[PDB]
Amino acid sequence: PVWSEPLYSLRPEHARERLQDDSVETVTSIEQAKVEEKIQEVFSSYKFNHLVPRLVLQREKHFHYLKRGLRQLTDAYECLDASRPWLCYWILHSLELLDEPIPQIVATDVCQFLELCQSPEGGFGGGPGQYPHLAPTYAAVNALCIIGTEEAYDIINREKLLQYLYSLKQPDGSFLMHVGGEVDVRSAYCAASVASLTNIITPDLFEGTAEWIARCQNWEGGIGGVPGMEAHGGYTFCGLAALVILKRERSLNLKSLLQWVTSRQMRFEGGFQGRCNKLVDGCYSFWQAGLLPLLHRALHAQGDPALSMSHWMFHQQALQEYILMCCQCPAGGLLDKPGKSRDFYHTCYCLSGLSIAQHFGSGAMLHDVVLGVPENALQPTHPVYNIGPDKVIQATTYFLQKPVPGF
Amino acid sequence: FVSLDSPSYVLYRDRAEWADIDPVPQNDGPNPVVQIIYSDKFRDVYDYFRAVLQRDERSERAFKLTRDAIELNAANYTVWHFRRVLLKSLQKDLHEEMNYITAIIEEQPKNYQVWHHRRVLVEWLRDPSQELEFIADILNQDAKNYHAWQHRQWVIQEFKLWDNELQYVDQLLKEDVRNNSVWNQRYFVISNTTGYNDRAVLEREVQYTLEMIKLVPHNESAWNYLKGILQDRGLSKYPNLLNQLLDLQPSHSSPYLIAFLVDIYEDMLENQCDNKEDILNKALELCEILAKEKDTIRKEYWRYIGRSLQSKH
Ligand SMILES: N#Cc1ccc2cc1Oc1ccc3cccc(c3c1)N1CC[C@@H](NCc3cncn3C2)C1=O
Ligand SMILES: CC(C)=CCC/C(C)=C/CC/C(C)=C/COP(=O)(O)OP(=O)(O)O
Ligand SMILES: OC[C@H]1O[C@@](CO)(O[C@H]2O[C@H](CO)[C@@H](O)[C@H](O)[C@H]2O)[C@@H](O)[C@@H]1O
Ligand SMILES: [Zn+2]
Repeated sequence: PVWSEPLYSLRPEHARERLQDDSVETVTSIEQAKVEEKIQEVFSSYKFNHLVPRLVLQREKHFHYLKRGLRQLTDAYECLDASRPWLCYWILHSLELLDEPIPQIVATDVCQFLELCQSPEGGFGGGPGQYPHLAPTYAAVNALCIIGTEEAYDIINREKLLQYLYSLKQPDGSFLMHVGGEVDVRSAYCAASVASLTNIITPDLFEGTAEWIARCQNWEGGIGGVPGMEAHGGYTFCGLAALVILKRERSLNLKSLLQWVTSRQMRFEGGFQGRCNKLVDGCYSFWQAGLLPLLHRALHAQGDPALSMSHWMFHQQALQEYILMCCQCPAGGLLDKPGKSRDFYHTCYCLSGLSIAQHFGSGAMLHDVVLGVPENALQPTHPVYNIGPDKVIQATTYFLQKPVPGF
Repeated sequence: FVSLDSPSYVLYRDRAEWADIDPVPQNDGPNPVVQIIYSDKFRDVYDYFRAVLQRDERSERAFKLTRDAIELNAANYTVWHFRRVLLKSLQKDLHEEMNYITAIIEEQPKNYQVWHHRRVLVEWLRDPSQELEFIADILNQDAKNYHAWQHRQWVIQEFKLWDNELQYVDQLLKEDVRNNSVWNQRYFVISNTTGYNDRAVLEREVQYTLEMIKLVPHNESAWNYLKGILQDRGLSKYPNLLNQLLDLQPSHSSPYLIAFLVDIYEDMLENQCDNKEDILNKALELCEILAKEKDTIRKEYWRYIGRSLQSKH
C-alpha cells in the first residue's frame, strides 16, 4: 500500500548491526553505544508493527526557521560574529534546496550586506570592517551565486580577489586561510571554489596545489588537514573537491579513498561519522556522502566499466532514514544527532546531504530515490560547490564573459 | 586588569582613559540581514576595537582591549591578528603571552585561531619546551582533539622531538585502543623515524596490530592500520597473512576480516597469481556475502567491487 513504506533501519536483521564491543570497553565504545541506544529508540518510534507511515521532511517548519534567521539573531550568535557570510550561505542554500523563493528585497539586502563585508584588499571578511578570510570569502561567493542576479555577481571585486588569493599562496602549493593565518586543506578548496566560479584562475595560481593536497591523503585513504594528519570527512571533501576543480583527481589513490569514505557510513545509524571510531553526525551527510558523486565523476572520466548507472556508492536509503528520523528538530531546523540543538550549519548540510542521497546523475542517466512522501524531494545540489547546479552554470557562464584580471 | 565577568568591570564607553577616542559603530547597512542582537557589553568592546583598528593604534590599552574582544568571541581572527601586531610593536613578553594562550586553549580547545596563535608564539620564541606537556593535558581531556594532534605533529617535526612519542602512543592505545587519532600518530612517528622499509620494524608492527585485533576483533582502527602499513607494497606480497587471517575467519570473523580477504584477493589477481579462476570465485563469493549479509550498508560498494573484479580478471 502507498501509505506504508518499509524501512531499512526497521528490518529485524538491522538489530544485528549494533556495536559489538568484544567485551572490552573504552571511552570510544561507551560513547558509540550510548548514541546507538538513543537512535534505536528513535527508529522504533516510527514503526507500528507492520504499519510504517511514510517519512516526512518538515519543510514548512524549516522554512520559517530559515526565514527568521536571515534577518535577525539573538546574542546566542555572537560566537558567529566573524562568520556572518556563512549564515547567509547556509540559510540561502537551505532555502534553495527547499525550493523556497527568495524575495527580491531580501536578495538585494543580502547583496548590500556582503558588499559591506568585502575587503578593499580583496576577499570577504566575517563582517563589516573585518579582515578578509578564505572561509567567509567562500561563503560570500556561494551566497551571491545562489542569488544569481547581475547585481549579486557584480558585487565581487574580481581584480582584488585574485590579488588576495596570490597574497595567501605558499611556495609548497598550500594557501593560508588569511594573512598571518593557519594553513590546512580548507584553504585550497575555498580558493579553488571562488576562483573557478568567478573565472580568475591563472596558470600559476594553483601551481603545486594538487601535489600538496595529495600529500594530505594518508594511510587511511582519506585526507587530513595537513600532511601527516588523521583522515577527516571535512578535509577529504575539501581536498577532492579542490582537485576536481583543478582536474587533478588522479593525483590521489582513488581506490583507498573510496574504501575509506564508504567505511564512514555507520552500519547501525545509517548516517556518516567524520573519522574512524568517532560519532555519527548529520552534517557529514554532505561532507562524506558528497564524496561519492565526486568519486563517481572521477572514475567515470577514467572509463571505469564497473560504475553503477543508477546509484551512488553508499546506502542512499539508510542516509535518508537517519536524516529524516533523527536529524529534524520538531520546531524547524536540522541537527547533528538526537539530543543536540538545531543550528543553521547542520540545517544546511543535513539538507545538502539529503539531496545528494535522493538524486543520482551521470551522463544522461538520472535515477531518483525519494524516501517518504514525494514532497520530500529537494532541489539538486552541485557536489563540488554545494549550491544549485543551475546556479553554478549561470555564474560560470556569466564570469567566463569577463577576462581573468590582468590576464 | 579586569575581566568581562568581574564585578568591577566597566564598559569602555565609561572609562576615562578611553574618553579621548570615539567608538566606531559597525555599519550593517540600512536593511541588515543575519543581524546579531549583541549584548551591551559585546557591542561596547567591539565599537572600541573597531576604533583602535581603524586608527591602527599600537598601544597598551589597545592590547588589553583585544583580551576582552577575544573573550567575547575567540573565533574573531581579526582581533587575534591585531593582537599579534601589538605583541610585536609593544615588544610584549612572549612567555607571558604563552601563559595567556595556555589558559585560553584550555577553555576553548576546539578553535582554529587559538592554536594558530600558540604556534606563532612558539615559532617566534623558537621554544617548544612546554608543548608536549601542554598538548598532553589537552588530550587528557579530549583524546581526539584534532587541533591538538595537529599541533603536536608540527612541534615534533619542526623541533625534532621524536624520542618519546612512540611511548606516548603506546600509553594512549592502552587507555583506548579504538582511538583512531593515536593509530594515526603511530604511523606518523614510525614513518618519520625508522620508516616501514625495515623488515624488522614492519614485522613488529604487524605482530602488534594482529595482537590488538585478537584482543578487540571489531575495532576498525587496528584493521585499517594493518592495511595501511601493507597496502603500498601490495597485500598479496604477504602470503602468510592470508593464511593466518583464513584460520581466524571461522572464529574471530567479522566484516573487517572478510573485507580484508577481498582486499588481498584483489591485489593477488592484480599480480598474476596462480589459480586465477579460484581466487576470483572466492573474491566474488565474499563480495556477495558482504553485500547481502555481513556489510549490507556498503552493498553498492561491494557490488561495484564484484563488477570491477570481473571487468579486470
Ligand atoms: N572549518 C571547520 C570545521 C571544524 C570542525 C567541524 C566542522 C567544521 O566545518 C565548519 C565550516 C564552516 C564554519 C563556519 C563558522 C562556524 C563553524 C564552521 C564549521 N563551526 C565551528 C564550530 C562548529 N561546530 C563544529 C561541528 C559540527 N559538526 C561538525 N563539526 C566539526 C561550527 O558549526
Ligand atoms: C569549506 C570548509 C571551511 C570546510 C570545512 C570542512 C570540515 C567539516 C572540516 C572538519 C575538520 C575538523 C577539525 C574536525 C574535527 O572536529 P570534531 O572533533 O568536533 O568533529 P568529529 O568528532 O565529528 O571529528
Ligand atoms: O591512501 C594511501 C595512498 O595515499 C598516498 C597519497 O596519495 O600516500 C599516503 O599514505 C601512505 C601510506 O599508505 C604514506 O606513506 C604517505 O605519506 C601518505 O601521503 C599514496 O601514496 C597511497 O597509495
Ligand atoms: Zn556536525
